[PDB]
Amino acid sequence: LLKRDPLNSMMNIPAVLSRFAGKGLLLSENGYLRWYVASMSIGAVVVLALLMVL
Amino acid sequence: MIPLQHGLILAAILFVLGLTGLVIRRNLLFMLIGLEIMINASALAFVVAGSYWGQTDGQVMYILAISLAAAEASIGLALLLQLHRRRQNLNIDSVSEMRG
Amino acid sequence: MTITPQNLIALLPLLIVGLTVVVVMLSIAWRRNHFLNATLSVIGLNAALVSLWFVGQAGAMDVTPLMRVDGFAMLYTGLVLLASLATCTFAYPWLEGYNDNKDEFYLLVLIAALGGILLANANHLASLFLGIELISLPLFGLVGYAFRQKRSLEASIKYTILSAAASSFLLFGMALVYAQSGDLSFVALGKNLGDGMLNEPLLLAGFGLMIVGLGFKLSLVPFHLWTPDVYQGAPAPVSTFLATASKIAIFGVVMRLFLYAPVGDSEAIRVVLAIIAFASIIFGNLMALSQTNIKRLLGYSSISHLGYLLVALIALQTGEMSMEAVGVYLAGYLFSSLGAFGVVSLMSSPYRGPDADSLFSYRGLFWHRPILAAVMTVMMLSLAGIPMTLGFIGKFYVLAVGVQAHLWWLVGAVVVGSAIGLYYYLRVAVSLYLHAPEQPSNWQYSAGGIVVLISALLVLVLGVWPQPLISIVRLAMPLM
Amino acid sequence: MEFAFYICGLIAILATLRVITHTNPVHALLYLIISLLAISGVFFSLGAYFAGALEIIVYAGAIMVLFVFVVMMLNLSEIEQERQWLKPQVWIGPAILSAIMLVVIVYAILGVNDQGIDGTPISAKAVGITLFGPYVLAVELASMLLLAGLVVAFHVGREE
Amino acid sequence: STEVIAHHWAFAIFLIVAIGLCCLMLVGGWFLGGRALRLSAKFYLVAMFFVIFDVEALYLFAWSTSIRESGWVGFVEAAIFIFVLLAGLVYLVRIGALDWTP
Ligand SMILES: CCCCCCCCCCCCCCCCCC(=O)OC[C@H](COP(=O)(O)OCCN)OC(=O)CCCCCCCCCCCCCCCCC
Ligand SMILES: CCCCCCCCCCCCCCCCCCCC
Ligand SMILES: CCCCCCCCCCCCCCCCCCCC
Repeated sequence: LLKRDPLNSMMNIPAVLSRFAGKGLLLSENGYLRWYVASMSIGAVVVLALLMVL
Repeated sequence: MIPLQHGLILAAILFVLGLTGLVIRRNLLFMLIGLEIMINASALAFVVAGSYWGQTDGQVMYILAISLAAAEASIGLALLLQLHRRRQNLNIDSVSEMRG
Repeated sequence: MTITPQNLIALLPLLIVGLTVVVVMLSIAWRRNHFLNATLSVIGLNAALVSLWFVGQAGAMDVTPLMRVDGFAMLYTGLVLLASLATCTFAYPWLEGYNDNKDEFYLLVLIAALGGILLANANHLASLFLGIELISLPLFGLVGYAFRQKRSLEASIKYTILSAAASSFLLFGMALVYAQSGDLSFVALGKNLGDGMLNEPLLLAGFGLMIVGLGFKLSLVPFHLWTPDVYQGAPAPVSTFLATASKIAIFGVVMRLFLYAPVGDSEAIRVVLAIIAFASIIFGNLMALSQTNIKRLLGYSSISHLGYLLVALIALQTGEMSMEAVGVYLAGYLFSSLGAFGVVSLMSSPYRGPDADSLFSYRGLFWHRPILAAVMTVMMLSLAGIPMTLGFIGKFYVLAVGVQAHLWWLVGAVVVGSAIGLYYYLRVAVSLYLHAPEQPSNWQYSAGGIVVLISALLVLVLGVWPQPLISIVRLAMPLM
Repeated sequence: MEFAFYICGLIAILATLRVITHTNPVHALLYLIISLLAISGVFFSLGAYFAGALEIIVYAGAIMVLFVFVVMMLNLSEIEQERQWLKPQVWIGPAILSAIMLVVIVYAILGVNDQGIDGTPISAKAVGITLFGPYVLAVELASMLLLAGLVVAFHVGREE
Repeated sequence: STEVIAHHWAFAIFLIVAIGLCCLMLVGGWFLGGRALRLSAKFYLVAMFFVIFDVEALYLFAWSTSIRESGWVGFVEAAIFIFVLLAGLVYLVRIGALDWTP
């Protein structure tokens, strides 16, 4: 049961999570200029709302 | 007896209208038009702020704003001319090759 | 106010770079000579760099209601001038293969360096705005200098549109800030507020819009999506300048703004900047995990390193060594990025036509370019924060500043992002030292090689012995 | 002076709304010129006489002239045959985002101290005094910025 | 004041009567009477040069109305501004940017 070294895989789980998160984040880099402007305006909305709340 | 709030509200309305025109339009010419609207709205906001405080600083910043606006309009229209010369269309979604 | 001759002495790099712009202009008007115009540009930049000594002997005080010249401004002017000189040195062999006019490149580099000096000496919202535009618009020209190439034109269009949008956002922010405070000087932003009413809604909104513009300019999340595309599409010396000098000057003027403005101590702005720094570090490291191309990898690297810088900036009001940390980190980041982008520029030079690919192919570089591979792997170890390198000294400074101010979320972010950076930087290094299936001769190419070699030597020497850099950064202390 | 300010602001808002929703580029530029004239009227109502004069002279007399020149150059072409921006699946999202940002900015505006803009006319003499006084380097480096834009636009906008 | 509001009303009446005159002229013209290529980039270049030098002209417009109040140092500053303007103009002439002929 232990010959696959389960603790090694459990500690390799963060590497898999980092790979999945990087692949998910790279979907934002689609290369569309209109999406870049939209993301800048979305970030402006988020920054303004966070400053208004706090 | 003209409120500063009303002038800033008008400038904000024009700014978000220019931003909406910049986002929703795929034509690069309308994107440049929207950019001109946003920078003119920011310059109007500076003029309103300078007129509220009775200072010439708002008009000085307006002058700097329109110097920037003229120069970026020139650069953006040259880029638009090159894009129309080498692509024969102004669809900004077509130029999306580098990604990821 | 009036301008004294001592004020003109304190404005010596500005006047020298502007006179160099005029002289290079008239030399191009006389006769298009690539070598003579490049020589005049580098002579003017070196003259400004050595006139920094006369600026230091002048003193530290207020040249304008707009500029304040202090040791901070001297250090940032020196970093900007060094980056511009390295950009010209890398640009000459790349422009040797350029078939259109080559002389406009150095004029644009000179105007961008002038904007960097403006941002270094800026003490006013007008100066901040004009310095940002004076940096960005020559960058509009330089990013699409090879506009016949499809990727360079695409990067120019993206950078121009997004930077005009960010300039409008920033300008609206200064408009709201001026409507609140009534003064455009840095020291008078939120000065009229009192009794714990520092979080004025209009002032916070204007500072938020300025944060949007500057966070575009600093490649901070979520205004970061332009960075790998513009870095990849631009020419490699342009990518060198855009990675080093623009980031350094804009972060220096942001440091001045948050140091001088009483509203820089606001809790809400601090939390917003902490969120931006956390997301910037994590996102910039995560997106560079699977990047085959070196330019996009360096763009995500720039995002993460600016996140570390932002972490150092958040503790500006808490620790007095935050300016020390920012200066040491920026010197290390400047030299590492100069080395990496100079290796890319030297292996991308001369410009092999607009219709051909500009792919790097760093695999097996040691077996035909051993010194370039050694410099490039030194820079990749330096950007990872590995000891014996100056990037480690900067990251140690960032960690010390975060620990002193109890920014534990940011400290954990730096550790996690450092591990992810270790992965992809070591991947680049071993790919350099692997084997490749398949795949100069002038003194300017050798000059670029010398520049990247002294950059690597500086990184190693100041990694094992950083105390001279610490002393020269401690000498760069501003007005209180 | 109040009535002129409000009617010019209303005309500018309506003209900008017609600009960002139109199809014909020349018509959009014409409503943009109308909006610039309206914002110049706003400037004149607030006592910023030099700013309104430059708004008609430079913004509505040079920059939009350049836009009109480029539009005539293009002879504008798969634009009116698409009309994609008026389909709601394209424009509802960004309109919602802009409305949210406008609401946040307006809420920040409404919480400020207002003594009212008196509209005292600020002449171009005072603007020229402060332009070559406290803002010397602004003028010089703005000349350099215009030079940078000139060089960049000449380098890009050629034909060879 | 009464004089300034009289001048404001005179200017308003001037504008309204001029607009009404030309509109009524066009209306009378319409009513009366029975019924029965790729341009060269030099246009963009000259318009762009006009825009840039018109902004520089606006800076000189602001300077010219307050020359006495600026003193000799204002003259030196504007001389530097005009020298940079003329260096840019010489640069444009010498590279054939302002030469319409080839
Ligand atoms: C994935 C890897 C990265 C992991 C994340 C990065 C590190 C996270 C560290 C979290 C620290 C949480 C601290 C919680 C309490 C903070 C507020 C407080 O009460 O602080 C106490 C004290 C300040 O109050 P003072 O009056 O100065 O008292 C002097 C104390 N002798 O505070 C002090 O004097 C200084 C307190 C310092 C506490 C230790 C910080 C570093 C500890 C080692 C690393 C974290 C633990 C090991 C790894 C965990 C799992 C990853
Ligand atoms: C830790 C700080 C940096 C230390 C130096 C890093 C390496 C720099 C380059 C030195 C020369 C490398 C030579 C490698 C030869 C590999 C041969 C492999 C044969 C299979
Ligand atoms: C072919 C590719 C086209 C890409 C077009 C991208 C358009 C982006 C539009 C974004 C709309 C956002 C709407 C609001 C979202 C919720 C509010 C912001 C987040 C809290």
